[PDB]
Order: sequence, then C-alpha cells, then structure tokens
Amino acid sequence: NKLLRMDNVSIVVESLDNAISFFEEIGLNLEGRANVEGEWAGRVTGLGSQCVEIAMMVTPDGHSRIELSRFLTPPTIADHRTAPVNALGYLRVMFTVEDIDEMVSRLTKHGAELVGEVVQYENSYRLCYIRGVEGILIGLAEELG
Amino acid sequence: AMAKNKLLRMDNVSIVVESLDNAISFFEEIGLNLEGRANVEGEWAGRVTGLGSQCVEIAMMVTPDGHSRIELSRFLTPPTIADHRTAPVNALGYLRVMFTVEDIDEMVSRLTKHGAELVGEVVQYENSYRLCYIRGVEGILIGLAEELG
Ligand SMILES: N[C@@H](CCC(=O)N[C@@H](CS)C(=O)NCC(=O)O)C(=O)O
Ligand SMILES: [Mg+2]
Ligand code: NA
Repeated sequence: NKLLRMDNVSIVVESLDNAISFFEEIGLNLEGRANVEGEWAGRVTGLGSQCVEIAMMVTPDGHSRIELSRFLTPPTIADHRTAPVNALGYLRVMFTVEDIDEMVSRLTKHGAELVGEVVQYENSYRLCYIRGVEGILIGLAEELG
Repeated sequence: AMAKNKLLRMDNVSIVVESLDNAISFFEEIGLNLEGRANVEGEWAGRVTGLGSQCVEIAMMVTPDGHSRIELSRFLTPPTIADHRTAPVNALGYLRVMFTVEDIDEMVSRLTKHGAELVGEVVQYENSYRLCYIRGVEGILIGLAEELG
C-alpha cells in the first residue's frame, strides 16, 4: 500500500471558540468550520446518532492540521485533557516556533501553564511542555542555530 | 501573522505506549518509517516533563512525504499511572490521528489481520472520500481515508 499523508490530529474540546483562539496564538490559521450532522459520521465512529461541530486549523506551511471537535450528540462521557504526562495514550502535539521565550510568555499571559520548565538539549534545541486551552498538553520547541 | 514569532511547523504528535516494539511495528504497517530509537535517561528530559527522575525509550516515526511525525514513548520509570488508549470516541482530549492511504480496503484487511479492529464501517463520504476508524496497536484510535477520483 502507500501512505499519502497524515491529514490531521483531532482534539475533542468543550469550547471550539476558545480552542480556535488558543491555537491561533500558537500560529495556526482557522481553515474552516463545519456542523457535521450527517448519519454517515455515526457509521464511521460507531456512535450512530451523532452531531459534531469541527474547526480545522492549519499551520502556515500547509502540511499540518488540527481538527478541533465539539460533541453535541451524544454528549461526551469521559475526559483525558489533563491526564498526567506518564499516562498511556495520545500525549501531545509538538510545535517548533522561532522564539520559545516570547511564545511561553504570551501563552502564559493568556492562562497557559508550564508543566516542567523550558529545557535546552545540548546546543540543538530548547523545548517545554505547557498546558493550554482547557488544560490540553502541548509541546513547544525552538531550533538553535 | 505574529509580530514577534513564527510557527515553523508541527513537529510531531506523541503517543505513550506499553510496547515500543509493537507500536513501531504497527505504524510501519500504516506506512511510516522509523527514523530513530533510543533510551533517554538524561535529567534534561525529566525537567521537560516535570516527572524528574525518568527513563523513557523513544522512537520517532516519519511519513514518506517527510512532513509528519509520530513520536512513540515508553516509560521505564516512573511507571505509567493512567491510560486513555481505549478512551471512547465521545471523550474530551486528543482523539485520533487521520491518515490518507492509497487503498483503504487493503489497509483495513491487513491491519485487522494483525489484530486491529474496525470501529464502525468503512464509509463513503459523497464522491470524495471513503474512511473508517480503527483501534490499532494497544487499542489506540486511528483514522484512515482513501481519496476518490
Ligand atoms: N461555518 C458553519 C458551517 C455549517 C455547515 O454545515 N457547513 C457545511 C459546508 S462546509 C458542512 O460542514 N457540510 C458537511 C461537511 O462538509 O463535513 C459552522 O460554523 O458550522
Ligand atoms: Mg533565544
Ligand atoms: Na482510562
């Protein structure tokens, strides 16, 4: 077979509006919104009667996307947005930015919180884990040189 | 456009798994390639995660187009203490990564042959896509799609 591409990583959130704003602070652009109320969706997910509203975010380079999703029906029945770092399953998406200090300062001003501290790996890069919108874990890195 | 910054790219999405060997094998079947694999025990890693004294084995998978990556992590210490690998679809938090493949039927057939399970049906969306959700390695939710025309 052939793997054409990794289209996107989806994240289920409580507020699409708040999620969109947070990711726009990171640098992604809102690419579109859609009220998915079809019945085919339910057939894919195995939920059946399903209505979800999504907002697709895309990075400036056009290669990566984040699909923000809010369930209307059926309502959500669990939450792992603030699971610990040492937990099995999806952990975080990592973004490389030009200036990690300015990004940490701006995000934190808007409510985000560092999980560890900003760390330098040799002379190659700097990175950190931060909890952003709705406590969701996100990684940030800066390439040195 | 950000006055004092620039988003260069989304480097990767990472998944914490029980078996690095099995997870690597699974994503290889999906079509990603293994760039590297290593044990990381330097204290710097623990400062990032906030766990402190940690030892984790990491594996970096990259897509053929070279634009996307999946980082697989396995904790030696401290042990894991929570699991959302099999969280329901209608749950808050990271849900699934979606891959577009050449032939979804062959991929579904092959993956399920190796123990993966189709969540619902392989559905056709109008005249543009055919897609499904699959519980892959360790029940981890993945999305698959094939473009039509
Ligand atoms: N922008 C509206 C769009 C609502 C809507 O239903 N749009 C159509 C056209 S993009 C849609 O999403 N159809 C189903 C699909 O393409 O997934 C919103 O805020 O949800
Ligand atoms: Mg600097
Ligand atoms: Na759980």
